[PDB]
Amino acid sequence: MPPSEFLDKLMGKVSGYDARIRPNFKGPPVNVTCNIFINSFGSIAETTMDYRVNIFLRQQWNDPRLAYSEYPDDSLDLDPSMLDSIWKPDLFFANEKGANFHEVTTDNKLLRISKNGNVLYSIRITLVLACPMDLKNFPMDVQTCIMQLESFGYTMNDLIFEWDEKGAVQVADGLTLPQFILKEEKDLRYCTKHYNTGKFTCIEARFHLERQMGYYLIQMYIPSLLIVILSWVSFWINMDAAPARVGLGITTVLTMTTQSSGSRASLPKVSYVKAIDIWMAVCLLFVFSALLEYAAVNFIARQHKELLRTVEEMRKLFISRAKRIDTVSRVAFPLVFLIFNIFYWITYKIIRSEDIH
Amino acid sequence: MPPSEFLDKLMGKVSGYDARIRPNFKGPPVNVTCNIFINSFGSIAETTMDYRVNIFLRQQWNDPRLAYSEYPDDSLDLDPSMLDSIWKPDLFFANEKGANFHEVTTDNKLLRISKNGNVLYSIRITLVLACPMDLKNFPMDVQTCIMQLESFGYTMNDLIFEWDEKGAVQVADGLTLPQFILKEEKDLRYCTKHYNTGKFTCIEARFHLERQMGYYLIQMYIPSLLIVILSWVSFWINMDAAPARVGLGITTVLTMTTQSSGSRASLPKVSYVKAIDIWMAVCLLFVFSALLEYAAVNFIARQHKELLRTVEEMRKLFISRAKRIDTVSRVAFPLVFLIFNIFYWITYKIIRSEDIH
Amino acid sequence: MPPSEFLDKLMGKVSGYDARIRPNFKGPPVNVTCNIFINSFGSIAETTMDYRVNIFLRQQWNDPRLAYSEYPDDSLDLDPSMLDSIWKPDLFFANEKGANFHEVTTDNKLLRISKNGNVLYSIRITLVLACPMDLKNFPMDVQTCIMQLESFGYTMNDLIFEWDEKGAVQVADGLTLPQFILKEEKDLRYCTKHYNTGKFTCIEARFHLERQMGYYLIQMYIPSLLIVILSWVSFWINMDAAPARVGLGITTVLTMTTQSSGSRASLPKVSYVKAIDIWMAVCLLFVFSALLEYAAVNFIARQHKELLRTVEEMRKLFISRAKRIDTVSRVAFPLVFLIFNIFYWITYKIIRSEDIH
Amino acid sequence: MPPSEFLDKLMGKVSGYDARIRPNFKGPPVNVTCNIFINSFGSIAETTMDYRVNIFLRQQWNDPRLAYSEYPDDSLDLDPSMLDSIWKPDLFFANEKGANFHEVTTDNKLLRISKNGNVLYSIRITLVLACPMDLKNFPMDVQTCIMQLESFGYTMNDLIFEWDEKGAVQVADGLTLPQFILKEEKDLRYCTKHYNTGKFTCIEARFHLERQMGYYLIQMYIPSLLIVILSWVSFWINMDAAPARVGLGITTVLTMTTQSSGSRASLPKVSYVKAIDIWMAVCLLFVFSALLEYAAVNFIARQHKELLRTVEEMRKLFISRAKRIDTVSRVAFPLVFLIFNIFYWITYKIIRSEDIH
Amino acid sequence: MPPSEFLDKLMGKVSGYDARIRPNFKGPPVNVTCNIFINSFGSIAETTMDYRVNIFLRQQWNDPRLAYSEYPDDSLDLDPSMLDSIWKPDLFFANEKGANFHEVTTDNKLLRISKNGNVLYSIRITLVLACPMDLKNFPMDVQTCIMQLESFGYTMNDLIFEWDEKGAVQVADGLTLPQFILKEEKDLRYCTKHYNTGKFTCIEARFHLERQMGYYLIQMYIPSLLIVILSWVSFWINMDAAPARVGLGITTVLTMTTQSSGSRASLPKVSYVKAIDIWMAVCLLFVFSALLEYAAVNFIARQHKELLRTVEEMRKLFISRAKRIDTVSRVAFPLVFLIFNIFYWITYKIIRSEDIH
Ligand SMILES: *[C@@H]1O[C@H](CO)[C@@H](O)[C@H](O)[C@H]1NC(C)=O
Ligand SMILES: *[C@@H]1O[C@H](CO)[C@@H](O)[C@H](O)[C@H]1NC(C)=O
Ligand SMILES: *[C@@H]1O[C@H](CO)[C@@H](O)[C@H](O)[C@H]1NC(C)=O
Ligand SMILES: *[C@@H]1O[C@H](CO)[C@@H](O)[C@H](O)[C@H]1NC(C)=O
Ligand SMILES: *[C@@H]1O[C@H](CO)[C@@H](O)[C@H](O)[C@H]1NC(C)=O
Repeated sequence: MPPSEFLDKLMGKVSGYDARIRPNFKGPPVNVTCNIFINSFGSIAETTMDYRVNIFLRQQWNDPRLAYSEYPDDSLDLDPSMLDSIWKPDLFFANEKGANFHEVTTDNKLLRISKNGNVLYSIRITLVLACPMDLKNFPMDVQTCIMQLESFGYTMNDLIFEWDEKGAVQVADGLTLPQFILKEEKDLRYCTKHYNTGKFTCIEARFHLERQMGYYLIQMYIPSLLIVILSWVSFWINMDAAPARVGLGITTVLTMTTQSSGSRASLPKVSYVKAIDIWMAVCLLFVFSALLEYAAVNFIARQHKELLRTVEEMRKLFISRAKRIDTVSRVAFPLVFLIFNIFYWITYKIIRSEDIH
Repeated sequence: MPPSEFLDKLMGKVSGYDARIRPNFKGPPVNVTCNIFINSFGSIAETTMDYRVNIFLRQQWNDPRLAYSEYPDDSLDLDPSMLDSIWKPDLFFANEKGANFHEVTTDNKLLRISKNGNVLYSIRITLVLACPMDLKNFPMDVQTCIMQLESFGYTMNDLIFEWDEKGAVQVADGLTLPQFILKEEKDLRYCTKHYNTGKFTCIEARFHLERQMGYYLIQMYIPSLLIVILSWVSFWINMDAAPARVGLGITTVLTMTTQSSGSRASLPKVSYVKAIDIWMAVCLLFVFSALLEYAAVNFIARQHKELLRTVEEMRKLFISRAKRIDTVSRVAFPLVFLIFNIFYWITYKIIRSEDIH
Repeated sequence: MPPSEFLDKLMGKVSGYDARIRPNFKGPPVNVTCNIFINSFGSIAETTMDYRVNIFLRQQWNDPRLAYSEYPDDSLDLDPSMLDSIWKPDLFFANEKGANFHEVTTDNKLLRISKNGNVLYSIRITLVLACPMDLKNFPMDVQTCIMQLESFGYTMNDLIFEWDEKGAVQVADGLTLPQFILKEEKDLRYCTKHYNTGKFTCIEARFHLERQMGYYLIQMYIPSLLIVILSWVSFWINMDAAPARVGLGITTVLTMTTQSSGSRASLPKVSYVKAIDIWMAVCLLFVFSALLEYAAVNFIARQHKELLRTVEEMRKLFISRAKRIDTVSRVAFPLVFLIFNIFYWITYKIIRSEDIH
Repeated sequence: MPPSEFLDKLMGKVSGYDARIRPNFKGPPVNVTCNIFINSFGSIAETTMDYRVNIFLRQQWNDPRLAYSEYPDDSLDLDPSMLDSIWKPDLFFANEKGANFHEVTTDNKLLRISKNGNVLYSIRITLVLACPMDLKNFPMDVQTCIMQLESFGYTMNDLIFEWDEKGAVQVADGLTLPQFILKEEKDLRYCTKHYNTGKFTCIEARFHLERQMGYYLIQMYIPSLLIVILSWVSFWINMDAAPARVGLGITTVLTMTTQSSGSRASLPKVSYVKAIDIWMAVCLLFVFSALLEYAAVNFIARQHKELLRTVEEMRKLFISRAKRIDTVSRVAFPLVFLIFNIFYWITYKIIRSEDIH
Repeated sequence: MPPSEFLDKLMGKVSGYDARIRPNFKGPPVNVTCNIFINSFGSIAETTMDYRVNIFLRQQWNDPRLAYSEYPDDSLDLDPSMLDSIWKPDLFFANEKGANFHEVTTDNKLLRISKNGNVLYSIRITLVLACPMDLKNFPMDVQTCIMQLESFGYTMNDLIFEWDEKGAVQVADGLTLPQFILKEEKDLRYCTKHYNTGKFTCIEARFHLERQMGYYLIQMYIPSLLIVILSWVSFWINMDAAPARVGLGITTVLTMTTQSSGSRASLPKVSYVKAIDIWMAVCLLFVFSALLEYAAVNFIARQHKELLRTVEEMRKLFISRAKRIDTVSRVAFPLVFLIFNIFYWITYKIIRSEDIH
C-alpha cells in the first residue's frame, strides 16, 4: 500500500472530515488528560513579580473518526506540518506573559495516532508566569506559585479537562536553582471559573519553593553584627576625655544606616514590615544608645569639672558615678543582645515549622 | 441535518453576504454595546507615565442577515477561525502603546450567534496605556487614569458606541496591587471627538487609585526624623570647647542632604514643588540652624576669652549669656517642630478630604 | 443598485486598472498635498539623541481614473481592507527609527474617494526621530527638531510633494510636555535631495522647544549656593587655633566636587564646555580659596608663635596682620560673588533674547 | 537540455516524490553526519547564566531518490528558495533561547546534491545557550559549556545522529575573547535521551574556557593590599596620645568593607563561599585587629595615668609594657601575612593543576 | 502601446524567464559592482564591542535577457513590488547583528532597467556591526572598523564581487559624531574566504576614527591634578603638631582612589593596562608618599621629644633635621612631577604620530 493514498484518504478532501466541528457533536463532553514535563525552571524575581519556565505540554483525547484499522501496525508517527487539518483544542494560561513558540529549523511539534483514535499532541513553549508572592518574612520564606490551564471558548458541556493519575508532573534530572530549593510535593487540584458568559473548566498546579539562607547571612547578618562589634568594646575602653570616641560612634551610626538603606534595593515597594527591617532597626537602636550613654557621662563629667573649678568629696562622688555607669554598661549590654538573638531566631524557626505543616 | 452544509450555506459563496458592507446600509447607525472585564491590573510607574492592563473586551451588535431560524436551538458556539468572513467593527484606543494579541496554541477568540442576529465577540488583549498623572502632592495622592474607545474610520452616522447598563466594568476576584488601592466607583461618561475630516464617537472609563502611605514613612519620614533626633540633644549636652561637636553637626547636615538627593530618583523631572520636598527643606533648615547657634556661642566665648586674657564681672556676664542661649534653645526648638508637624499633617489630611469629594 | 457590483466593477478584474502604473503616465508629475496631525509628543531625551512622536499622516492626490459619476452622492467611505488594489505613493522619513504601524482589532486606516477622483489616505504611525541637539547652553536652551518626508523611488519628474496652505500642522488640544514648552510657530520649508542616481523631492517641518528652568534650579543651583553659604560665615567666625575649621573646609570642598561629578550623569559625552560647568567651576574656585586663606593665616600665626617663644611689638604686628586679613576677607568676598552672579545671569538672558530672534 | 525541465521533472508534481515521507521508509534508520563551524563566540555572562554563539550548521544525509545520473557533471548548486520541497530533518537544541534565523536580502541557506543522492544543507543561526557554571573558585576557574543537538519527533528506529570523523568542530581564524581563553581540545561524546514517549538520539559538544587573572588583580587584589599597607606602618609610628590614629584606623575599616560590598555586584546570588570572599574576610580581620591593639595600648596607658596621678617604678613598668607590645607587633604582623599569601596562592595553583587533568 | 502588455510579456508566464537560474548559465561568472552610501553613522560603544550604521546599498549587474529595445526611451523606473520575479544575488555581512529592513508605508526599494540589460538595485538597511577595538592607549587612540560583503551560497566560478572605481563610498553632508572624528581616507581592499565547502568571494571597507580628547581632560585629568594640588602646599605649610594634617592627607588618598575606581566603569574588562591607569597609579603614588613623609617627620620629632624630656644641642640637631626635610621636599617634589608630565605627554604624542603613518 502506498503511504500517500492513506494520508490523503484519511484526512483530506475525499473524507467528510470537517476540522471545525468537535468530536461527538451533540454528545457528551470531550475528555482531555494533560501531562506536563518541566525542562528548565529559571529567572525567579521579586520586583517584576513573575518567573520563567520552559515546559513540554502533552494532551491526549479520543476521536470516533480517525480510526483506520487497515494497516497491520498499532500506532503511526505522522509529520508535524499537517497539524492544521485536525481538531486541536483551545488552551491558554490565565497568568500569561510572553509565551512564544520555539521554531528552530523545524517546528517543535509531535503527532501520534492509535488504531482506536487516541491522539498524542506535544508542544514546547516558554512561559512567563506571574506569581503574587507574599514577603511577610523576607529572609526565611516559602513561596507558592500557580499554573492554570483553562478553556477560553467552550463551556462545561464540552472539553472537560482532567489530570493524569500517573506521572502528572515530571522534572528533568539534575535540575537546580541557584537561589531556591524546589520541593517534591506538587499538589494538584482544580478550580472551575464562573463568568457572565458561562462557566468554564480549569485545572491548577502548585509548586513550593524554599529560599536559601546562605547568601543573606554573609551579605547582611555578619557585617551588621561586625559594626555592632566595632561599637561594643572599641570606645568604652578609650579615655573619657576623647573627641575621637564620639567621632567613632557617629561614623558607625552613619555607615550602618547607609547599609540599611542599601539592603532594600531589589525589593518591590510594600506597606508591611519585613523581618530584616526588624533586625536592622534593633541594631540601629543599640548603636544610637551608645552615643546616648556618651552624652550622659560627658554631662556628669562637665558637672564634676564645673564644681571642681566638701568639693573633693563631691568630685569623688561624681567620678565614682562615672565609673559605675561605664562598668555597669560594659556588662549590661551583652546579655540583652543575647536574649534578643535567641528570641528572634527561635520564633522564626518555629513559625516556619508551623507554616510548612 | 449536516453541520457543514449549514456553515457554508449561511456565510459562504452561495450566500450573497459581502463582508465589506455594514449592516443596515443607507440606514440608521449600527448600535454597539461594550462590556469590559479586567483580568490583571499591574505595572503602574511614574517615570514612563503609563500603566499595563490585561482586559477581556466584549462587544455586541445586531445584524439583519445571519438570522437562521431553522435549527431548533437558540444559540450557536461557532469556531473562532472563521472570524474573517463577517463584519467586525473597527475599534482602537487613543492612548495606545503595545497592544499585541495573545495567540497561544489557538487564537484567544470567541464567537456566538443568536436566532435574531445578535452576535457576541470576545477578545483578550494586553494594553499599555498612558496616564498623565499630576504629582502636586507626592506621598498622599489620588490618580485618575483614562481608557478611551473610539472608531477610527466611521463618522457619527454609523457605528455609535454605547455602554452597557448592567455590569459595564467587572474586576477579577482577589485582585490586589502592591502600591495602590483601587476604588470601587468606576464612573463612566462619553466624550465625542471632532476632527477636520469629521466627528467620531468615543466612550471613556475612569479608575481612581489611592497610594499607600506605609512604605514612604519607613524609608523617608522615620530616618530623616532620626537624623533630626541625632541633632536635638546629642551635641547641646556636650562641652562648649569641643571640636567634635561641630564635626557631629557638619556630618549630620551632609548625610541628610545626601538623603534628600537620594529621595528624588524614581520621580520624573517636574518644575513644581512636591510635599516631600517641603518636608526635606524644613528638616535641612533645622540642622543648618544647629551649626548657626554653635557659631554664635563660639563667637561669644571668643570675646570672653579675648577680654579674659571689672573684667571678671564682664567675664561672668559673657558666660551667663552663653548659658541663657543654650538652655533657651534646649527648650525653644521642640515646640516649633511640634507646631510644624501638626500644621503639615492636618493640612494634608484636610486637602485629601476636600479633593476626594 | 447593488453595492457589490459597483465595488468590483470599479476597481477589479473587469476594469483595466493596473495598480503598478502611476496616474498620468508619460505626463506631468502627480502633485501630492500632505497634512499632519500630532496626537502625542513625548519621550525627549539627550543621551540617545532622539524623540518619540505619534502622528496622523494625511495625503491627498488626484486620479483621472476612479471617477464614477453614477451614484447620486458626492463621496464614498470605503472599507480599509482593499487598500492594496490602488496606487499608494511611497513615502519615508530620513531620520527613521522604529516606525511600526498600529493594528489593534482592525488596521488603523482610512479611505475616501470623491466624484472627480480626489482620494484621502490617513495612516496612524508612531515615529522615533533623531534630533541632533546642540548643548552649548545646557540649562537655558532652544532646540530645533527636524521632520523630513521624501520619495525613495521616484525622481522629480513624478510625485512632487507639496504642503497644504491651510492647517498644515495641527496639535491635539490640551497637550503638554513635563520638561519642555512647545512654541506655536512651526515654520515650514522644503529642501530637495541630490544623489548620484537622481534628484528627489523632500519637505521639512520644524518644531521649537524651550526647556523649563524650574527643576534645574532646585536640584543644582540652590544646594551648591548652600554649600557656598556653609563656607561664607561658618568658619571665619571660629577661633584661629582650630583643627575643626580646616576639617569643615576640606569636607565642603569634597562634597561639592562630588556633586559636580553627580551633575553630569544623564548628559552625553561632549568636547565643548556647558554653562553649568562654568558655574560649578567658579563655586569650586571659591571654596578652594577658603582653605588657601586658612593656610595663609596659619603660616603667619606660626611665625608669630616661633618668634614669640621688640618681640612683643613684632608679636602685635603679626596678630594685627591676622586681624586685617580676616576682616578684609569677611567683607571682600561677598561683592565679587554678587558681581559674578549679576554678570552671568544678565549675559545668559541677553544671549537667549538675541538667539530667539 | 533546458534547466527548467530538469528542475521540475526531478522534484515536482510529475515526480512521485512526497516530501512528508522519510527516505528508506519501513527500513533501517537514516544516518546523519553533523559538522559545525563557529563564526563568533561572544557575550559570556554570569548573572543570566548563558552565552551567545553564531554558528554554521552543516548536516549531510543520503536519499535513494534524487539520483539523476543524466547530466554529465558531478554536483549541482541549486537555488535556496526551493528548500520546502524536500525532506529536511528536525533538529533542536535542549538549552534553547533566542535562536532566530538571519534573513538579510536573501535567506542564508545552501543546497547541494550529488549524483548518488548525498545532500548538503547549511544554515546560519545565532544561539543563546544556557551554561550552568559553578563558581566554587571565582577568580581562577575553568568553565565547561554544553551544546546539545537532538531529534524532537523521531525515535531511535529513525534519524540516528552521528558526528564527523574529520573536522567536526572548526573555529574562525583570529577569533578572540576579551575575558576568557578558549582551549583547543573540544571533546565530543553523545548521550541518549529517555522519555515516557520513547528514546531519542542526541549528540553533545563541550568547550573549555579559562578566565584571565589580569583584570581582577588590578581592580581588587592591589587596592585591598594598598588599604592594608596604609594600615601597616602609618599609625604605629604615630604618637600614642592621638585621636587621629584611631580615626585613621576606623576610616580604613569602613572603606575596605565598602569595597567588599562593591566586589559582589555582577555575581549571581549563591549560597556557597567563593575564594575572593575568603581573601576579603582575612584582610578585614587584619584591619579590625589594628583597632583592637590600639584599644589594648590605650587601656594600659589609662591605668598608667590613673595610678600616676613605687608608683614611678610601676609607671616605668606600664610604659615598658606599652613599648614591648608596639614593637613586637611591628615585627609580628608581617610574617603572618606572608605565610598566608604563600599558602593561599600555592593551594589555588595546585588545585587548578589537579582539576585540569 | 499599453504598459500592462509590456510588463507581463517581458517578465511573466509567457516569457521563458525562470527566476531560479543565474544569467550566463554554464558560463563566465556574473560580475557585480557595489556602491555604498552612508546615511547616519552612530551609537559607537565599547562594552558591547559594536557600532550602528544606516546605509544605502546599491549593486549593479548585467543580464543577457531583459533586453527590450522596443520602447523609444533609454531606461525604465519600475514598481518595487515585483522584485520577487527576478534574479537578485545573495549578499550578507560576516559581522551581522540586527540588520532588519525598513518598511514604512511602502517598502524602501528601487528598481531600474536599461536597454542593454543593466539593472540597478537599491536597498535601505540598518546594520549593527561588531568592531573588535584594541584599547592599548585609551584616551588617545585610532580605531579601525571593518565592513565585509560576501556571497553565502555561490563559489568563485559565479558571482564575483567588484568595487566601483568612482565614488565607491559616499557620506551624507553635514554628518557629525559627538565622540569621534571620521577621517576621509576609506581604504578599500578585498580578501577571499576559504572553507571546506569551497572558496567564496568577499570585499572589505575600512573606516578610521579619532577620539576627542576634550571630554576626558575635564572629567579626569583636571580633578585628579586638583587633588594633587590640594596636597602640594596645603599641609606642608601647616604646623608639625597637627592631627588635621594627617586627616587631610588620608582623606585625599581615599577620595582619589575612589575616583580611580570610578573611572573604569564604561570600559569592558581587559587584561592589559591602559594609559589612564598609568596616570592614576602615578598620582596615587605621590599622595601616598605625602603621608610617608609625615610619618618620617613625626618619628624624628618623637625622638626629639623623648630625649628632650648636650641634650639641647641634640634637640637643635633634630629640629634642624626636621626643617631640612620639609623645605627640601617643598622644592624637591614639583620638578619630578614636571619631568613626568613632559615625558608622558611627549611619548603619547609621538606614538600617535608614528602609528597614524
Ligand atoms: C467523560 O467522562 C465523564 C465522566 O467519567 C463521562 O460521563 C463522559 O461520558 C465522558 N465523555 C465521553 C466518554 O465522551
Ligand atoms: C440605535 O439607537 C438609536 C437611539 O435609540 C436609534 O435612533 C437608532 O434607530 C438605533 N439603530 C438601529 C435600531 O439600527
Ligand atoms: C502639478 O503642479 C504643477 C505646478 O502648479 C503643474 O505644472 C503640474 O501640471 C501639476 N500636475 C498635474 C496637474 O498633474
Ligand atoms: C546507518 O548506520 C548503521 C551502523 O553503521 C547501519 O546499521 C545502518 O544500516 C545505516 N543506515 C542506512 C545504511 O540506511
Ligand atoms: C567578469 O570580469 C572578468 C574579468 O574582467 C572577465 O574575465 C569575465 O568574462 C567577466 N564576466 C562576464 C563578462 O560575464
